[PDB]
Amino acid sequence: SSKWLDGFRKWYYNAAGFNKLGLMRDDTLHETEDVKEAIRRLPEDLYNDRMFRIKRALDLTMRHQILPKDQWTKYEEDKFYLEPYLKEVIRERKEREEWAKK
Amino acid sequence: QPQDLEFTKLPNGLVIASLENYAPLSRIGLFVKAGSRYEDSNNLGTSHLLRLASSLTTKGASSFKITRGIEAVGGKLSVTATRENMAYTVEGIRSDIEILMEFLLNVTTAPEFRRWEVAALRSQLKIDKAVAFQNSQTRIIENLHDVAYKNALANPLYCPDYRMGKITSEELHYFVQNHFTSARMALVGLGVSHSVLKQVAEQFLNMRGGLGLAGAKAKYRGGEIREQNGDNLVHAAIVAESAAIGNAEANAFSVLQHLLGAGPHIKRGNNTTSLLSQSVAKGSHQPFDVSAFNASYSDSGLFGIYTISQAAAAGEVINAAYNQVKAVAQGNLSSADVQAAKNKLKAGYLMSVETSEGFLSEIGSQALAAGSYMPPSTVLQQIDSVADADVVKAAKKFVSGKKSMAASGNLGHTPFLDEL
Amino acid sequence: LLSQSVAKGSHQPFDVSAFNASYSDSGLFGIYTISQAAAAGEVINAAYNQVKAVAQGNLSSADVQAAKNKLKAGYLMSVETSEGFLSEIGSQALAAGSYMPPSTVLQQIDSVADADVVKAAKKFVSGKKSMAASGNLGHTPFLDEL
Amino acid sequence: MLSVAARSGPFAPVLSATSRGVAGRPFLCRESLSGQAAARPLVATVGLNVPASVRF
Amino acid sequence: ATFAQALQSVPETQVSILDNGLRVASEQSSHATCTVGVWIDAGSRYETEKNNGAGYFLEHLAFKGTKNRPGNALEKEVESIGAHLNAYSTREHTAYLIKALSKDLPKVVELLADIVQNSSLEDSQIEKERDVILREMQENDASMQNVVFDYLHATAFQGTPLAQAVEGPSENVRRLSRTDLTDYLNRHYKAPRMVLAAAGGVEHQQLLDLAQKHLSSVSRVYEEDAVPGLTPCRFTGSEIRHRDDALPLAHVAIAVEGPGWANPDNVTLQVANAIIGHYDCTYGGGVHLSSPLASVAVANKLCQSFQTFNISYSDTGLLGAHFVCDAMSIDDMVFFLQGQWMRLCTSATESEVTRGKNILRNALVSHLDGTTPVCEDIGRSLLTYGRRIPLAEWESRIQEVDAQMLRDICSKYFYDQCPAVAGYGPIEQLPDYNRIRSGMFWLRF
Repeated sequence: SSKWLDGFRKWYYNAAGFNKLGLMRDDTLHETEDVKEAIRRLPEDLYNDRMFRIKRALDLTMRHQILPKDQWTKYEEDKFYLEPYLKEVIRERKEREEWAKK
Repeated sequence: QPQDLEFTKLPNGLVIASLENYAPLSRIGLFVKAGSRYEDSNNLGTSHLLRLASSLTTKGASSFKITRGIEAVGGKLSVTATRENMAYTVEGIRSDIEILMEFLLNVTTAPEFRRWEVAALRSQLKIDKAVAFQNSQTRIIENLHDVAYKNALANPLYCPDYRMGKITSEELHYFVQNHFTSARMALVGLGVSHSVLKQVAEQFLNMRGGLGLAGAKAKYRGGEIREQNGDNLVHAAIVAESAAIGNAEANAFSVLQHLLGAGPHIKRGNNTTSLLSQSVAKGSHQPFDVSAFNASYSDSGLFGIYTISQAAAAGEVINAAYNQVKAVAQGNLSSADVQAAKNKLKAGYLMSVETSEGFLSEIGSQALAAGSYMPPSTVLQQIDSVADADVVKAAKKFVSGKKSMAASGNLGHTPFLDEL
Repeated sequence: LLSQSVAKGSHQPFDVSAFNASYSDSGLFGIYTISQAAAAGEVINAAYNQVKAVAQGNLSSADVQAAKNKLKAGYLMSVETSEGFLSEIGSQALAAGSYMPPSTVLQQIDSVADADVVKAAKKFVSGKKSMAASGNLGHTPFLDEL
Repeated sequence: MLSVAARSGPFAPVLSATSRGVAGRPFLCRESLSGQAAARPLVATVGLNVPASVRF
Repeated sequence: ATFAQALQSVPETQVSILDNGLRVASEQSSHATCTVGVWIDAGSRYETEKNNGAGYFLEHLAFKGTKNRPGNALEKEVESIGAHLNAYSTREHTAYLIKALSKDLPKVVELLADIVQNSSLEDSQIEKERDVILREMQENDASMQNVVFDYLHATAFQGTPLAQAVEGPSENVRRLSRTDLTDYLNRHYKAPRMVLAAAGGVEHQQLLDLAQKHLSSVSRVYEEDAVPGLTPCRFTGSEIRHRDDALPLAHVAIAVEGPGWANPDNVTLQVANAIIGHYDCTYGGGVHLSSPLASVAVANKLCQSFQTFNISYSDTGLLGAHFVCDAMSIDDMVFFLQGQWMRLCTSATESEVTRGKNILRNALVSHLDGTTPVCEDIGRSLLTYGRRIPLAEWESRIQEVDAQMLRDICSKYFYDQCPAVAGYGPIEQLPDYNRIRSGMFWLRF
């Protein structure tokens, strides 16, 4: 079934360990030109919430400890918030490279 | 080969129109009746951002796709912002009319209005206003319309200084979802036949049916905004309420406007037999520029006197021009000059007719105002039916109406409504 | 009376005052209303109807005496600071050129009676007006609408 | 009476601007001016690849 | 109907020669208006330095005075009809247009006959319009585009009459009298150098009969057998830089000599001008604009505008771009514009060629929409090209342009040829002429 794959994804979440330092799925991405052009697109509350989560992850990795078990971000509490902007940025850059091909 | 201007109304309430000129340039103009007069004080200046939002991301066509598509097909997409009604005109190559027409349809009927593109366009609003206000006259006309109406025509056509940084995507979507309606707008075409225009109107245009807010009747206010600018030339304009488009007095007010003179006919000439430039130059040796000013809308028009002068003798040119209109309000006029005014108005209407951009604007304005086309020969007949006493009645209505004044420059000798 | 006759009809936060500014040739008297943008028409029309009630003469002589004591006390607040006293005799010696005593100013304010207040309210409501406004202006009334 | 703060109480800082200085084309021709007036009202054109034009 | 059938269904140009060497040309259409016009092959090239501003003086002075109808009687007879009267002059060709209704052309052609050979030049009108021309030349200095093009015409052509602007210098207009102006009118306003023009509601038999009736018997012979001749103006690649730091915006224009009028290279370099593109800050295309210099210009906010120009005169051309920028961004704008010119000369793609072909095709039909640029191109084409070139023939010579021909003709005219550089702003971050010439060739080639 798919519950073995969901258990493997939960085990990969807890083995990647960026649920330990208060982060969701899209705070850990490499900020290239596409991720920066998508990171400008968010509303101000989500942008400041992402920057507070990044600052708390930087602070607690500097102090070398982690959040507790209640303060960890769960897999069901994970929101893929950057994905409807990043899919639009990736599709727009694909259309731009298609017009550069033409 | 120009057989007829086909003109019919779709049963939702849409005007569709097309003319086959067998023209190598195809010009399709959409004409919404949502200018800068249909918003209120809460949504001020969003018509400027909707005017600048021709190249944003739409549904089914991106911003990069729409910019590369319009200027790689070859034509233009541009707007026209009269305070009553707005126009989205597109000109282009006749071989590929369809991509341009669906591109303007995706501009109008299904926008997206993304927040980051509006935040990018907020600086372009300030840049477009700071370039467009280098003309001194449009500030006077904007202050004139701010003075001479109470609400629902007193909103400025350009955006105010504070709303740049405040106009939201929810505000633009509310303005589009209320006031961009198929029962409200029209779609006219030059060089394009009726069949593909009716197919596009059935395809992507006949969705909206809710007419939205219809305005608030544009009540007259009257007063003065008199700012100072530091230029040597004062720009002043004294204006009263006149009749609306479709009445029996707007033609007489336009005959009176071309009787007092509004056009530089002989370029770098005296503009001699116009009555205002006659009666100012009888008394003043100063450099000046005096003209009439007719601003006709669908609710109540605005007829007035425009003076540009040096600031040391503003009272002489303003009082001489107003004494000329007080002279013509008593019937002191010649019927040969009324015939010259009528021929100047017929010439000015055919100047509006003769270019296909101007023909597209005239067909769109007649389509939004009336819903049926009126031929220019009947326009010449209606101008020729203006009596000699009707412009005396129009000057009497201008004198007896409540005044309104917009002026800017050094204001040491500029007179007031008590002195006029 | 402005604050009572505005607050009897309005419930939003506001500030209705009247201000006087008399220069050497001509002066201004008027109503300054700070309101929210929705109820400002009711605020301005209720304040103008209150000054209409003063102009027809709906007045209490104890309230006129309280106005006289308020003006005498406010002039003593202007006197009691040394920069205010220097400004007071600087404006007196500048414009008038003579220094009245503050007790003589109190005698003039006590000499002002009710019929002069009725006459000045009639003069303000019958004179030509001028209005300056700033804010969201969708419910701000015009001068012809007053 | 004859003062600035004695007339209006709270309005003395807004009608008395204190200042602590220390710490405590021009169209020059009549024939060239023919065309700068307003024949027809405010029309604004903003294009995609054409510049701004005002029809008067 | 397609583009080729639409241009074949464009109505034809009728051109006939009158008895005195006049050209009369009409384009009949369905407009109720008619513009009559007269185009004279006289400008700043055909005058010498003794009489510089005589063309501007005569284009001011032909309307206020007439031997037949003196004073303001021209203004009476014009505003009793409703005609407008434009009068534009260039460095080689001057004109007198009109704009009236189709029923009034017997009065109109008689009035345009009374303008150009019967203009009385009153001396009080000469003194008053002398004061008008000095105040207009004082007011023209605030506009920067015309004085930057005048500076480029001064610095590109030296010792030759394309240096002289159409305004004329202040000494050379205060030193103009009646006899020098009527010498210029008696020598340069000749009917072999004259074409009448019409654009709709017009029969050519009516124009031939009316121009035979009124505007015939005009000169045709020079006085002392003193025939002027056209000379090729020497293009000197030079520079000029009027540094005025108090003006807020720098107007810098770089041009190189282009083909002239009669070459078929002109369709190729106006295609290249369409690929380079035009810009102003009111352009709403943004970062997604197809012109590459415009997209990097609004990507780094370097310029407020650039206009590319192909100003072609007989035997010669200026061909370049006028950009207005701020003071800090000039060197980046010269680097990106010479990089875009060198990319168009070195590696031009067929997508760019069909984009510039479509932009030039749209601009050529959008100019020839209206009746007054139909009259402008019929008078200018009857003076320059020898006929009005039909727009199907311009369509054909646009259609033969591809990437290899565009790259070869661009590499002939732009690649490593000496620029003419003009500027009238904060001109400190303009590079010097050796750096501009070093940018004019690519080491990557």
